[PDB]
Amino acid sequence: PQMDLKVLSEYSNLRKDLILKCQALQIGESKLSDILSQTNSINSLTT
Amino acid sequence: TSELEARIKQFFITLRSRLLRFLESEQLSHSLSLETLIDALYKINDLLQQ
Repeated sequence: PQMDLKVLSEYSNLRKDLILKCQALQIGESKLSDILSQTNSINSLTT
Repeated sequence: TSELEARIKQFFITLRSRLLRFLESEQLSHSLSLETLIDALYKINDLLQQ
């Protein structure tokens, strides 16, 4: 969930940071799969 | 009895203080802090950064 209020702000900032981390992780995984399919097609054409 | 009244009053002091320091020991082992959680989230941030 989400929430000495300075450490509360630091916790919410770290929570937003980790949310951005897993978001970018999913985006990079899907984009890496797309790039791998593209270069597999390119390698098939060159071979 | 006046020398006895001080001992029985200090006995109830040393009982409830040892009781409540036991109660906060079992409770905080079943609760969470705002420091170890941030340390674990720092570790998780390092792992996801890697």
